[PDB]
Amino acid sequence: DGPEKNYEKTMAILQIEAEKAELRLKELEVRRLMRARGDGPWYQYPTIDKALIDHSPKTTPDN
Amino acid sequence: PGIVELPTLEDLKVQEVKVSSSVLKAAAHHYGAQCDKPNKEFMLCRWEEKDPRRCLE
Repeated sequence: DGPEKNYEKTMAILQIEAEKAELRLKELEVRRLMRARGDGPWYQYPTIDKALIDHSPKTTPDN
Repeated sequence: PGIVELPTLEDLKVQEVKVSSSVLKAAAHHYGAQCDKPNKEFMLCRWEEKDPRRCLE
């Protein structure tokens, strides 16, 4: 076929690879960033739910 | 990291009942219903205010 096919097709190949390349570099940075700060959706290590708290009055006022 | 604020001993010199345990127990039923209003006020303070120093009065 014409060289136009290979030229345009390879341009798409470069476009796809570039976006993939920069995303991985972003992914390693974000993964490092949100692991440390922790204010992110994932890496949210488990805690204890506040629902399991007995708010009923106890037998001792000092509670 | 602060002051554990404690009331002075002046306000603690309140008249205390001087009766043996059996005296309280014998008249306990005839004491609870007839002095409920201040008793409930104090113990409401104990559970609500949650601090001993608040319910001194």
